[PDB]
Amino acid sequence: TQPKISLSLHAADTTIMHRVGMTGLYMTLKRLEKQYPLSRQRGGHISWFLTADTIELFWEGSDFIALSWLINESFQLDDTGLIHLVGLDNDRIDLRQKIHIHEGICGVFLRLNKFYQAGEIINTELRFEEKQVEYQYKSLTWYAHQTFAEKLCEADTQQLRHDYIQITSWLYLGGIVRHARTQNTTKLEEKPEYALALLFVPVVCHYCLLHIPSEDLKERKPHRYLVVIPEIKDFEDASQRRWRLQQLETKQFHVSSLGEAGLLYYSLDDIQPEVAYYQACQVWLYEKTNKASRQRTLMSIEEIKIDKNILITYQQVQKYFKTNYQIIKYKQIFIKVNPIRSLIADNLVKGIHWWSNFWEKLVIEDSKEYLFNQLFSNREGFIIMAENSEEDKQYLIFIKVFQQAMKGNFAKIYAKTEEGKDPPIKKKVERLRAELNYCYDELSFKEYLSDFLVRGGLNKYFNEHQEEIALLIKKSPWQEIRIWSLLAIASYKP
Amino acid sequence: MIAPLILYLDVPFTTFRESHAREMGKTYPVPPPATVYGMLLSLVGETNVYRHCGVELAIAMLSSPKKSRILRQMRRFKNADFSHPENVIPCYQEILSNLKCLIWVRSDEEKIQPSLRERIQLAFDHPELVRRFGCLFLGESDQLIKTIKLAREDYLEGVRQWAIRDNRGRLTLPYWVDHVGSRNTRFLRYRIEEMDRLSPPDLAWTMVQSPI
Amino acid sequence: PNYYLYGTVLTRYGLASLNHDIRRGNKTILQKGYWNNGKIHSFVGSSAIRWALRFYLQKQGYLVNRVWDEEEHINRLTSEDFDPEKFYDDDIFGFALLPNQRMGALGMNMAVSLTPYDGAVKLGAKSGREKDSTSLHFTEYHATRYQYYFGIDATHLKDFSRILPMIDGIMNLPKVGGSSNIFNYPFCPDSLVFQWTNHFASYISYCFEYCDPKSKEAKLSQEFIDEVECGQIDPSKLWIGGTIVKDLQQLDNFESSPLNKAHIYRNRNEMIEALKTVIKRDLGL
Amino acid sequence: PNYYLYGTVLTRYGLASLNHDIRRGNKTILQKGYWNNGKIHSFVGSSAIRWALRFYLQKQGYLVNRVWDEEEHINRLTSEDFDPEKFYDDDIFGFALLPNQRMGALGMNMAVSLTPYDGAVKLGAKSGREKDSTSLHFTEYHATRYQYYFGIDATHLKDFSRILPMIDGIMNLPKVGGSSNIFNYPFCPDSLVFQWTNHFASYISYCFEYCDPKSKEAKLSQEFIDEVECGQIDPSKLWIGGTIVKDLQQLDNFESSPLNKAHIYRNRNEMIEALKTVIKRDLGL
Repeated sequence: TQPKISLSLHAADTTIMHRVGMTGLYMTLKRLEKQYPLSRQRGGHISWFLTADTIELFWEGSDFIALSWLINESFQLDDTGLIHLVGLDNDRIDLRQKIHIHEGICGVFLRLNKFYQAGEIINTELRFEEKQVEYQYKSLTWYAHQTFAEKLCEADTQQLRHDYIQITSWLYLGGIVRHARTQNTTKLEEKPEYALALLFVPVVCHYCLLHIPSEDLKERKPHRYLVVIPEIKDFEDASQRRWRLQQLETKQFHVSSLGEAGLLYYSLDDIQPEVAYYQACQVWLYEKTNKASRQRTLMSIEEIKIDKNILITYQQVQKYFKTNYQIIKYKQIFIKVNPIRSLIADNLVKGIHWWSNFWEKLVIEDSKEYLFNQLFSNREGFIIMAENSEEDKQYLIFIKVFQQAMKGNFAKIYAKTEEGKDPPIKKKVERLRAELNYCYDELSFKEYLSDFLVRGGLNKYFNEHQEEIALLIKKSPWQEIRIWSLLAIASYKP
Repeated sequence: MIAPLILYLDVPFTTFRESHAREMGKTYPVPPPATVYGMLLSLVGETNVYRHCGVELAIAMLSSPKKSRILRQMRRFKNADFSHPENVIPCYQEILSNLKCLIWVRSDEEKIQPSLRERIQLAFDHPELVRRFGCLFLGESDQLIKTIKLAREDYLEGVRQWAIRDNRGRLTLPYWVDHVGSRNTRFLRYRIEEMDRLSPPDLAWTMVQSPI
Repeated sequence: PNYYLYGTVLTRYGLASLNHDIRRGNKTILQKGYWNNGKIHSFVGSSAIRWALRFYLQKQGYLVNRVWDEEEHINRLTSEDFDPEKFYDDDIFGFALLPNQRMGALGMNMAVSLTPYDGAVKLGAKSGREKDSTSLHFTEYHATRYQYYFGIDATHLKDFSRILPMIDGIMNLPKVGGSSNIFNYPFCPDSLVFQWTNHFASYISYCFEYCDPKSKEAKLSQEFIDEVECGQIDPSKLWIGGTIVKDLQQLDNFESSPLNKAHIYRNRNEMIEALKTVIKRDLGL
Repeated sequence: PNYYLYGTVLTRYGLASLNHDIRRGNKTILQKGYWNNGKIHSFVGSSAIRWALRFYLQKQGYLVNRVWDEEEHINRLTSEDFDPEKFYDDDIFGFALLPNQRMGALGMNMAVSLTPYDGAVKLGAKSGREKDSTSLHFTEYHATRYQYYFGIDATHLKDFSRILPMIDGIMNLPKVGGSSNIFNYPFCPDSLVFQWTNHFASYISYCFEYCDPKSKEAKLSQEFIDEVECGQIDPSKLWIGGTIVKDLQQLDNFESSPLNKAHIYRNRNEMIEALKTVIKRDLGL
């Protein structure tokens, strides 16, 4: 029959949020036909025709009852008070991820209590490794999503309105009224179908928790919420992607950068070498302005465009570099994110070399060795990427030169070592690190480096690349040469 | 058919924060047709907005700018008292730096003489004759324009990034802006395609009309 | 007959942490963004300099509708119905309301550090045997020169005589909002590029450029000189003053270049007097 | 009117380690950053000199809201409510407890090192054969003259007579926070460039330069002298005293340059007395 509601991704007036709401409509109707395949089970005898990029609606009788049934079935609340969105497959989602998504949605969409009424704070002690950490969350009772149907349809005729409808920030993120004194007039307006899309946006977007590296996670529980909103190219592709991303563990969702969350949203995407892969998504950062802030405010929006090379590099980093340490304490499941992974990811998104300044972060900045230990755990990975770096070549040759020189020095010590006595190779290595760290200017450090190279003996590598290594020593700032010498000492493996 | 007038644009800082982004000063990558149309009206000293409906505008983006965020204690009309602290709110606004672009103006669809192209040309031949006010700016009032001059298609003799109307594009630029709310705002979906042409492809001629 | 006055002004070399942005528990990040060649430069908001000019106008007579209560650190408004014919601030910076509005007769871009920003910070632990929180603060600072560009339509002014106090204010800019307690950074001009023309477009927006990281030479950008030599941006309307005059006079062939026939003075006050005389003669003050 | 006092001060030559930043490993790095010519210079923070001025005001017997218990190494508040009318430190340095806040008359900048920092370090070790983890350590030091810039607003002072003790404190600055045990660096001035004008524009910020990259010479910068030549920065409002007076008097054609008709005194106390007399005459004290 004729469409009372018509929605197409190809429509010009739509924005990204309208498209993601359209995808939410697509998936919730898919889950509904999975739950209610037969027409008469569907309230108001609604009938949906779904295509790759079009969602098509027909029903019988007055609209009000039909959209009321649709809304009531779409958004629900379980006994525990957590959110229940039929678009997402709650059956195979565990309770921890349900708490995660519910907390996110009340923290970003239902930020205001004028739209929702909460229940009692429900605390449950979930068991991990013989530790019953008490998850404490505020249960809900009602929210404006369940009853937007009254605003969508006309009061007198119980039918969809034929004019623009004023919307609010809970429907469209970022759509606050700047001037409260002009609340009646300066309010965002939209057509009813786009209003329904803005109703159903929350299902598609995932939610992640951000941890400030400067802030000790022990002294600061995470409260910043990152909302990942993906650009829509096809309904089925987005649905499959979201259902795949449902599999991930909550400890993955805790990230240290917006780009990390964006890459995680596309981590489970299939890679096809014949198909040119390209995916785009938006990351919306929500954070309390101050300590006593009642509700979160949108503090950053950043676009991520991921191609094939960036994604495979990110998978390589994930493989080589260690995962998060799920520290668990008194109801305190802290998550230790590796800063390096994020640093690389950031540089990747920037398109700049991953090795922008790892050492700076690993040692200079990381005196505590929080990620320096990760360096120790992932030093090979660092080298791997450095190997990829062609410019590193010269420094790699210098690494081999210094390793040969220290091999010669250790051979000299072995010759000096008396029979029966244990040679202090560990003590000599510690002395090498201390002496290199002692060097305070270019002249002294170059003195020590040249003297050590001479004491090493005949070096094959320094003979083969005489001019290149000589020019590298002459040109490079002595701090850099010291850094790579320390890396050579740390990377020595006979 | 008379060659369409071409203007060279160079703005150090600009921000075309999108409409629905009222909580954040997050901006479009490209100047929207509505903002360009308004700036052209300001250049020709045309206060009325309905005078030059129908003019077709095409934008060629010479270099992709960088997006940067800045903090501002923007003032809002929340409380009746001006001195009340509720008026001042700290929020972030994104800016585009070193924006260089070329604009094609095709005023043949205009039904009122003289057309916008003729007015812009006459303004550029005789700067002293044109009477207007204010300082020419793109986006926010404080974001002045470094260089707007009459130029040919060969001014950079380089490679151009055009804004093309695509029904499956990413950007949603408005060509008519309703400042009060969002009723009369009209959107078109665009894309940035890297093509080596000195003349705009058809679609590029975004033609401004009243929302009715 | 429209008349405008555009100007690119470069400040001195000093240590500055002027504007800042939202902190991260530790560190008070000076806001920054990309610039020429993509290098990150520290910025100073346009509203900061407009606030500085408003404070200058209020500090020396020149009736202001938007008075700044120094004791309370708040902005009180004398007359809710803005009267640009009387108040200097409504005449220049304009106002907004729910008659209805008035576009400000002054537009200035945000100030830009002439040199790219490098990671620099300042430890800030407060003295005392007891070491509680709110200690070890970090203040990101920058040792560069700041260059900002402004433009005024003198015709749009309700009182044409109000251009001169703005000139004195820009010359004697009191203070851009910043950590004067830790980083007292003066904002008085050190080299000016003014142009008083009836043309709407002035191609002198950002002419001071040196890059060459961690340096203070601050040569005139090559593109500005090429634009001057081209034939446009008429040298007769140009006004060059400050320390850059020395480098211009040390340039080879400068005695024959078209830049020679531009109004050029080493002394800043002589520049200001000559420009003010020209403006007063042209506007009939 | 609106009188302000600006000055750039140079210290004597000696070994200084006054601003150790967050140390790494065993070496106590003193804070450093880039400056003129791109060479790393050592910085002493302005908060340290503000603390030194606070301590001077406390010691001389003035009220001072914040009392510093030397034996306890703790800071106490005489009254929880800041009263700039009664307390000198609240009047001058300002406050923010979080009325509530004051702008603060004294605005001071960082103390830069006139000579670039080579990287000299000093080893210290605990005596005795019994050696533990805390046995040996490295402390970074610098042999330099330090230079900082400050600016105060005479009108902004709640009591105008408070400008005299601050000048006396600057000329008699107590110890600036550092390591006095092993690097006792006196911060007493030995060459001043003071400006006391009604306009705000200041062109004396960091007007000192080194003759040789590693030397104790401390000649006046070329830019400052050239700007005095050109016509701005009126010599009648200039106040130069200290060791630089000898170098200025040994310059050629000094009797003809505008520097001749500026207030120059070999003895710093005489120049301070003259400037104090001028200030007391100007502000009716």
